Amino acid sequence: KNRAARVRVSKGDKPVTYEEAHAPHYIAHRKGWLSLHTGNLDGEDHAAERTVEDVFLRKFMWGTFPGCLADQLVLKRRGNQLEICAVVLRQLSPHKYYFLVGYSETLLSYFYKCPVRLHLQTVPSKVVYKYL
Amino acid sequence: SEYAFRMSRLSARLFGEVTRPTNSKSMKVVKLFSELPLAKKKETYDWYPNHHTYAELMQTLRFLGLYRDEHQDFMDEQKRLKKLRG
Amino acid sequence: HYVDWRMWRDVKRRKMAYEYADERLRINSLRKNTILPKILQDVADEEIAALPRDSCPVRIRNRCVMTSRPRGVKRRWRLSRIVFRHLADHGQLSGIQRATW
Amino acid sequence: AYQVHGDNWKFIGPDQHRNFYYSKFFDLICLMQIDVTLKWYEDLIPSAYSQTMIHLLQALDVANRLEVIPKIWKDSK
Amino acid sequence: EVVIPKKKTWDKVAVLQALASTVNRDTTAVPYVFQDDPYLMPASSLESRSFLLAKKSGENVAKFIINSYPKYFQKDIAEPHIPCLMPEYFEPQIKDISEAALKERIELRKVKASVDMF
Amino acid sequence: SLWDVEFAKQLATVNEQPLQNGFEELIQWTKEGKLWEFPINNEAGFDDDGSEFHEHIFLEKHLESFPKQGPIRHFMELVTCGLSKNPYLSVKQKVEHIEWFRNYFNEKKDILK
Amino acid sequence: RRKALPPRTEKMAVDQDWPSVYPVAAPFKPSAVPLPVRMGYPVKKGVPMAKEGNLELLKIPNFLHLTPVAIKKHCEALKDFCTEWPAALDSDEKCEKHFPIEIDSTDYVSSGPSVRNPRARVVVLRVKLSSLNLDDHAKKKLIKLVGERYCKTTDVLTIKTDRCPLRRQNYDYAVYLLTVLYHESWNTEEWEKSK
Amino acid sequence: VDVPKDLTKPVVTISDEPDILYKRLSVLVKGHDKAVLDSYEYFAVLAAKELGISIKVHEPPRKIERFTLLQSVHIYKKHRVQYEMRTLYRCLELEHLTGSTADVYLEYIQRNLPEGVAMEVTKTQLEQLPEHI
Ligand SMILES: [Mg+2]
Repeated sequence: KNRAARVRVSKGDKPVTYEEAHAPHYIAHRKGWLSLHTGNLDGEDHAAERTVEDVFLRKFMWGTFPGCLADQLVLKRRGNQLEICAVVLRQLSPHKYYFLVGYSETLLSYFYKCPVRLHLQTVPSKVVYKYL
Repeated sequence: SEYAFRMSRLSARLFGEVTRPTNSKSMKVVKLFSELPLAKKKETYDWYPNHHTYAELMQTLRFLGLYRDEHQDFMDEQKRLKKLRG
Repeated sequence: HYVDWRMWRDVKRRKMAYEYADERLRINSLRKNTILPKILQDVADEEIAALPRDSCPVRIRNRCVMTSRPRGVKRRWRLSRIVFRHLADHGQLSGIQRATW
Repeated sequence: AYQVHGDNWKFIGPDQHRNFYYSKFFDLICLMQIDVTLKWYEDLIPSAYSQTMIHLLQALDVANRLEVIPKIWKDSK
Repeated sequence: EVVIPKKKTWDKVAVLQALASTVNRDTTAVPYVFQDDPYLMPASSLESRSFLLAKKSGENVAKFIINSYPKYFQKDIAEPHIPCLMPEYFEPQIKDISEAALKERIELRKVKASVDMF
Repeated sequence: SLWDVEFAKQLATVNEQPLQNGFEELIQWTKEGKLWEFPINNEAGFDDDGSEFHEHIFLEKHLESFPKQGPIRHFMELVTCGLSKNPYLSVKQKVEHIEWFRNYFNEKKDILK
Repeated sequence: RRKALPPRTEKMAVDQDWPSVYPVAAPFKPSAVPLPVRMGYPVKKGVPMAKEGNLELLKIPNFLHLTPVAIKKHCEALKDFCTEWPAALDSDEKCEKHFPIEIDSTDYVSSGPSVRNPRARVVVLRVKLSSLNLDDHAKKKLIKLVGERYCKTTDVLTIKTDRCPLRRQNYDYAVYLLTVLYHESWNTEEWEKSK
Repeated sequence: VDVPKDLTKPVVTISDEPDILYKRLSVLVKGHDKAVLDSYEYFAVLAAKELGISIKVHEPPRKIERFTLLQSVHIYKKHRVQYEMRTLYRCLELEHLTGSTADVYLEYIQRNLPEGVAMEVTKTQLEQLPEHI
């Protein structure tokens, strides 16, 4: 009996997402990686910094877009340029959405001394894979 | 052989290393001054970015009122409860 | 706002070792050299002995960054085994697969 | 209008001037067949932004192309 | 005897100018500054104005935070040092009439100039 | 000059307009230079002030104030060898190393044994 | 309260410039993409997740951009600028005759904010001595001096340069080293004559 | 209907210095997704053959590194967990390639990278002999 990044089977009243449902040993078999960089590859370096500041990015953006997201993020770092992809709901106003978009993008760029971009996908209700 | 000894001398003069003979305790000097010590290597200098910076920024931004930090919310809620209950 | 006072001490040790890195190597070479005078070797010996504490790179420890666990930490990622397993299961990091070979 | 239409598109600038320009442009194009006009329009509607639609409606009326007005109203809505 | 093609020199932006001139403007698509999803899709002139103005206001907020707390972003982690990304310094130095006068044209205000004339 | 700079900046503010292409965004990023410079030489900048390989390696000019026989000569030859072998630090740091060694054995010149 | 307009699927026509609507690399944006492509493990009596909430499609790298049409267009565009290789240089023996001295550097490219990496400094070079020295004493002297930098099976001498951090410094040092090596192999000594 | 009249072409200058002659552009792309690498190398070879240069393809072996961590926290030594980083190589070699062609091609490819990939360039160019020799 192992407990690792997996949801307990309940009576059947727990909507779950794809990755939130599937186990951590199918990350390559039936899932994709949340992040894509080369520090893990051989010969590269600074992978520790990559991971640490990626965790920081995830936490900061999760807490500066609270209650709107419904899934984990997608990182995409091509050379210099950084890209983040998110999914959110449409309860708040596009005014606030764009204001926070610009604010967060500027903060990330000024902090990392790096060109950054961020995209969001709107949803009326978070997509559920199964009822667990 | 003296011929090979002088060949090595010439090769050392050409490629930079010492022509004169030298012990291992003496080549310690050259290899130390070639290789950088861990004391100044970046792997030791920057073991991680500063929680000073991180926590100060996040606290200041909380005070701005943009990052709803659930963790400190729970913490100071329990703190209010404790100071109410004595 | 480091995790704990032991992390604080380790970071101070790293600071000292860095800001006296070159000089320590210089005098250590002056000590371990062989042909120079033994009196000079001893001079450099008491010099290193009088150098302050927390200045050597031997007292430092490659501790963890987040949970500050000294053991079970990989040099490359700098993370503890526990946090590494956590992120590997949650798929946070990139291009790591379970070795079901 | 076609004559007035390299990197000389920077001189538009403010949204107010861009609005006036596009409004008068589409108005002249409507009050000029109108198949090419509606082609240009259905091409630039997402990029582009009441009076213009009124001119469009009267142009479609004089054209007698009844089948087109529904889609235009649906796009405006 | 031997033929050799001659060398040429390009601007870093010229290649991308070529790549851009290669492709025409996107058809039936809002400006690139605006997002792509339909909910955030600005569907009117006034609301689009307000939207990109909110974005500019966020930019100004970023300027304010950086010039209020420069020490946080002081770290030059990026290998190429960029003053556009470095924090901004409108801080008068210690009392020094000559250096203060030289700094007048740097600070771009009027109270410093009144005090210096005084 | 200054008033022509005011004129130029206001002209630029008149020119600036919203882009409509990711290629235009890339053009802007390259304009400010934050976007990396292809081909990646890994050395666009950090030229070491036009230093030279012989300036790095040949320390014979920096070695003048001691004969060519003594143990100080031996040690400083080993030093210069290691310095030339090390690429990471530049001629500046090499010169500071040499100067500190000079100061060291000149303040401990009392022996010469 | 607010409601989102329907996607661009019905709006986009079958005749369409995909290289124009996707000039650069970008996310999948299913709302703009008309294709019903789905990806995901289907449940028994089920199917993969629809493109709307399909986030693993975003997880994976994206290649809708740079279609074959876009590639053809960009190649036809940039052929205006590409140059031609000399037709005289069409064989290894001919090109090594024209320019014997081979030299090659190398470096990685990786994602991240920083770009410097010390491996940029190392370079290597190669030259065959069968045609360059033009004499016997000097070549015997050179092959005696060099310890392992020679290869007589393929008959090419190869040497690396890594002592300098700068690529151009490595280059200049290698050139000067080869020059001084030739000038020092030219002459000889009495202890070398006595063997 | 909107069809631009004058397409802005960048300026170009053919300087007096002769262009450099690259002889082997041997690129080695390391990644994780074999399909991504296949698409990328197809893209590369297609662009190369449309620009009018020679090409060749071959796939070096897969390299894997695994290391064992403790499955549990406090005391369980028999029960461990394993991991593996798989790197896949793909090589592409180009011969007899002019310097400016190299410039344009490397700009194109370096802008057209995907995210989770590394790439090592090895450039071999022949040159004449010095004058001091
Ligand atoms: Mg078990």
